[PDB]
Amino acid sequence: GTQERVNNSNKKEWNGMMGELLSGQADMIVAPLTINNERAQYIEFSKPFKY
Amino acid sequence: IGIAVILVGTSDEVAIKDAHEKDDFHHLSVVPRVELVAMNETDPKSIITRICDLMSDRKIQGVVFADDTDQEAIAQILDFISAQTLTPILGIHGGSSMIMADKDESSMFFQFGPSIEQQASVMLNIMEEYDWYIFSIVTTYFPGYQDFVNKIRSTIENSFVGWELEEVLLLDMSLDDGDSKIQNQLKKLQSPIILLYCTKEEATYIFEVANSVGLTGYGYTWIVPSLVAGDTDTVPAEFPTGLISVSYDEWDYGLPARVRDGIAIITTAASDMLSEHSFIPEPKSSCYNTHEKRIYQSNMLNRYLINVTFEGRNLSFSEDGYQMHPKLVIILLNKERKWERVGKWKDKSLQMKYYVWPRDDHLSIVTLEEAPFVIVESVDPLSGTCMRNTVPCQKRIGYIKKCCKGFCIDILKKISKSVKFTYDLYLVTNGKHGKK
Amino acid sequence: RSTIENSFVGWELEEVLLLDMSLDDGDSKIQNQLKKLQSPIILLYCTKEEATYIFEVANSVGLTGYGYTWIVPSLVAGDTDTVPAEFPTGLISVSYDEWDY
Amino acid sequence: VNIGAVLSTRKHEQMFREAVNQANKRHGSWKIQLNATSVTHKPNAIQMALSVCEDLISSQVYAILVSHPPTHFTPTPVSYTAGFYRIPVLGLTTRMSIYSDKSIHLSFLRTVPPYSHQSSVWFEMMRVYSWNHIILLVSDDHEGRAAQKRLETLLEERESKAEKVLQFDPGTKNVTALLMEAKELEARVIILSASEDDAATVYRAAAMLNMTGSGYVWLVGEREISGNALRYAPDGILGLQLINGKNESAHISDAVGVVAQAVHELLEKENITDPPRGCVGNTNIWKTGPLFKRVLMSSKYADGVTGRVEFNEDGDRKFANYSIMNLQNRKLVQVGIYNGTHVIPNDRKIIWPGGETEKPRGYQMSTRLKIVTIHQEPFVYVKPTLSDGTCKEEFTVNGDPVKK
Ligand SMILES: *[C@@H]1O[C@H](CO)[C@@H](O)[C@H](O)[C@H]1NC(C)=O
Ligand SMILES: [Mg+2]
Ligand SMILES: [Mg+2]
Ligand SMILES: [Mg+2]
Ligand SMILES: [Mg+2]
Ligand SMILES: [Mg+2]
Repeated sequence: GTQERVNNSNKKEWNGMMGELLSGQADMIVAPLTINNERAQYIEFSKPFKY
Repeated sequence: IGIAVILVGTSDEVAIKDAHEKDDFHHLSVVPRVELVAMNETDPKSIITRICDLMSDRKIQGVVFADDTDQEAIAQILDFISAQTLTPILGIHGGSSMIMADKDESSMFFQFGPSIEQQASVMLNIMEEYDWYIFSIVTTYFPGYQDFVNKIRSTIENSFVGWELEEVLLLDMSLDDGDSKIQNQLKKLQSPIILLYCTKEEATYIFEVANSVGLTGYGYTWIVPSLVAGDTDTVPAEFPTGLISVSYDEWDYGLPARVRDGIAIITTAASDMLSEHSFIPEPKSSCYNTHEKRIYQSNMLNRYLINVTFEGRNLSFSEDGYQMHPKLVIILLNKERKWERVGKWKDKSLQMKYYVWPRDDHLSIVTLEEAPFVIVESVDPLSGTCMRNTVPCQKRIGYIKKCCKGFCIDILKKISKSVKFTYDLYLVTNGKHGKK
Repeated sequence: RSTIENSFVGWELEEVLLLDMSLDDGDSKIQNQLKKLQSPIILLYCTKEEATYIFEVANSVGLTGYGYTWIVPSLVAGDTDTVPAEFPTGLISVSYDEWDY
Repeated sequence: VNIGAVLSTRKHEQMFREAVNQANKRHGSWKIQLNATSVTHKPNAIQMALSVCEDLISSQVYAILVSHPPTHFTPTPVSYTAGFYRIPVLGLTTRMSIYSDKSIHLSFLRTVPPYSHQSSVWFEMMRVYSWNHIILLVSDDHEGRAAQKRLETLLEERESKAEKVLQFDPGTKNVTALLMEAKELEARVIILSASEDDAATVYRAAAMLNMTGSGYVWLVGEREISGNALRYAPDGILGLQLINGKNESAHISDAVGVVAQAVHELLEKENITDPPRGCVGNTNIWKTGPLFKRVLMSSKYADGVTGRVEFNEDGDRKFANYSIMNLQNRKLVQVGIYNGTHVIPNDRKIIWPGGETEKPRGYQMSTRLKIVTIHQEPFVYVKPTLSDGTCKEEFTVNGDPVKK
């Protein structure tokens, strides 16, 4: 998942697991997803289970 | 098709009449029988009576209204009449041209003018043209402020460029003895751009308060919509010099031209109604027997009146009433206080006359591409603006703007930050370093 | 200035104003001069009436709200019993020991 | 001074004249006399505008009162005609919330709150019942948008917004699709705001989808429990009514009193100009509406026949009283009183749609979750399954049942 642009007008949109979670097709993400500032502004992360 | 052109006040009727019989309608089948009427009174009663009688004794489908006053009551009355009689009306000049939101349901009244969102977009484009990213918002308790703020927010976020939007104020101009709160909260502003939005009297009072506080100085810029500017001729003394505003085109768009391009819209729309559906009924009798007069649905012509690509860049009319492709201009207050034009905006295109925006602690600096001391090999990334560690550089001859970085650039940045002076960077044209 | 110069702690002495009140119709000049004030701490030296007039001129630029501190000598604050309404809350002053002496 | 009024019935004109006489007697100390001019509403908007221009403006009426009869009817022509000269207009039977716009309707005041203010009442019902999960079913008209905006602002003030604000196009009976979309929203409290026909169609769709059963809470305004809609209203609907919203005599008396009180204060100053009397060729502002509408808004009546009289910054009735009723056995019964700041229930028992006699939680948590995973070898091994419906069973080095 990352934030990218589109060939149409400049509209922010995610992709991958982040996009699926934001759209609503999924309720939770269970995978090796890193915690960073960019992704922390839209979704909520739990306490890390692996440093 | 009967079309009545009504003029109110003083206008050149001969010029309008001559221009009317100057359009080639061979490509279409309309037969635009145009009737020109001129008056001086603007009283609601006279307007309604004239509209009633003209429709009675004349098979006029569309109506074009012009005025020279500045009363929005005229526009409201025209909208109400159009809604009641189900007859299209087009306001071009004067008060009728003022844009009013939330039109009456099942109304066929359209006006020549932009909306608040378009003006906000123009302001954002102007700010991004000169690399103005730090700004604030100051809006009072007036209708439309919510839409203005929402449009500004929608844009700022949906962008790859970097904006700040330090804070947004409210400034309720109704509390007694509230001047203390207004002055206290106005002192917190620090962004060069304020983007005010209020009425004329409120704008004057706020400008006076800001001048007392300390704003409106050498390093502050104020941009306001067309509402604040109001009448260009009447410039209150409280307006700071160098105030930017976005207005409609009233100098290069004359009344003879404005009256034209509107009759063509009706003729096209009509044709489309007839051609598409093999017919275009126009059954209006005078003003009355709404059940008897307006019994059938006239919404068929609505879908055609909002799409006319004759000459005005598709001349798209929004369902609200405003046009989606207007011709706007930017006006700046000079030393003589005359509201001189600066640039033009059309189809999301900005054509400004100032490449540096001429306005103390400001000076010009000359550089030249060289070893890592100064590097100019950076034009523009996907965002379309300079990077984080680069600075604008106007390469004279053309004035294309590129990005500069390097040892000397970092030294200059640190020196400017420490000594607190502003600079504009441009490259040298003739010669490399210097020789006698 | 002498105390500031002969010290190893920085102060930067942001600004030093000199208001003139003898001339009439000078309110605009005082207001213009007071604009160029941004330090959170301001020291004042004048008489009680002059201090009241200056404070009245203040509260318009916005130098009396939260985030500003005013310290004045005993000259500005005379009879402690009589407190003019123009004096902002939180003002600090230095006085002689006259309650425990 | 001359006071003009547009009333549906002649008897209402008699009541208005009696109220004007009473105001004159109460304020007879001053040397200012108030005259009453009354006109009858007409089916044609153009005819009404012509009449108001002719027999009303020509009399130099300082203010004009309007009362729209239930059976054009809306005061828009009068407001538009008076706005040209900036003459204040006071409406009594008008709550469309369109007139609350300062830019559109200039110099307009109302003696009754608009429908939008109803949203505030709902907020109270969401504070004394622990309802933090709601869904809005407003229409696409101006009234629905205003109500939704007011509710959203109120919720934001509490730092807790709604979840779905799905709307529908007025005049489209089919709402089954939207109801089905909102069915799987893990929410039970439903707030509706639409016309009588829209309310009836929404009720039909909800009943056909079994959405009016136990565990569902429905909140409506005033127009959804009247007329044909009331005939189609499912049992267990919490409606709101205005204590004094249909008796126009009390409103007329209060408006006359307030205008009389304001006029005396208005004339106690200088630079006062009389309103236009010819309205034939003059096209200039009366120069009297300003400083007069503000005085009217700032004029707080001591005590009227329907309660304290106050106006907000937008010029609308303030601090109104509402009656909260519950539909049980096809009979509306009052269950609570909203005194303008709080809601007080009575001794009556509220009958919910399920007849539980207890307020449902109004929010259920789904126990089924959808998980999205990516293919990472150390953390996620993905392998093709067998031909029976499950992949081969495997054991670890210690012979444990590896779970897939
Ligand atoms: C309304 O009821 C509340 C409930 O206690 C009370 O505090 C208040 O005084 C009453 N009146 C008003 C105008 O709120
Ligand atoms: Mg709108
Ligand atoms: Mg944003
Ligand atoms: Mg002109
Ligand atoms: Mg709209
Ligand atoms: Mg002593």
